[PDB]
Amino acid sequence: GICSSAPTLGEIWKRKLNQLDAKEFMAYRRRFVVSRGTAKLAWIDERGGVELKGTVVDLGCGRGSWSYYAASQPNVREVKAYTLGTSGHEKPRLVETFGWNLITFKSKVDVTKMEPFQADTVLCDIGESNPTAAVEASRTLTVLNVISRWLEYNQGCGFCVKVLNPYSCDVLEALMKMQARFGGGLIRVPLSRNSTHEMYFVSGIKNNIMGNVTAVSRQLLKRMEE
Repeated sequence: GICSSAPTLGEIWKRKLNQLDAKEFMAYRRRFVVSRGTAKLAWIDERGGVELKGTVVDLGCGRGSWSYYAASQPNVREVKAYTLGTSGHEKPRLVETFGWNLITFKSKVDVTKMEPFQADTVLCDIGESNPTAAVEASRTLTVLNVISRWLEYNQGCGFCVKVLNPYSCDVLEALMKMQARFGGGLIRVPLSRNSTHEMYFVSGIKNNIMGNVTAVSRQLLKRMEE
């Protein structure tokens, strides 16, 4: 059922991606593809994928693009942003914005160990691409398990969460369980490069997760022959 087709197609996409040489990879990744991070959240926002409101938590905020964006939105009251920011990782970048005083950045935080607290909107763009899909899958599952406790703690909240590898069988199963508990759906942002299969688990759109994952694999494969 759930794992009959999607893991196969995604793994073909990954193995074919990994066979592209430097010039091929550069040409492919941009083919028909529409800061990159701000633009992605903005696109999801404008399509109704997440109601940005109340207290917004940004888990793994990095340089803070999503936090700055959320803090500029009219129904947002506060942004609490957390990131690792230690050696090797992105740390919050300070900019002069009218939303400046709505944001609190906290560095040296392991968000996998933070207890959940009140949030009207849960945002998380965590997931570092890796050539091994299994590595990406365990990263994706870690993010989803973390996000589950926030969505359970905050019944009815909005959310927009990156799913780095959405075609792995264990990820699909975790996603079906989450859609069952918390509703929502899984969307592809057209600004995403063809070199990532990243999709976003969002509160404001209801859809067929498996069908969308497979449609994305088939589109990314098609673009690779074009």
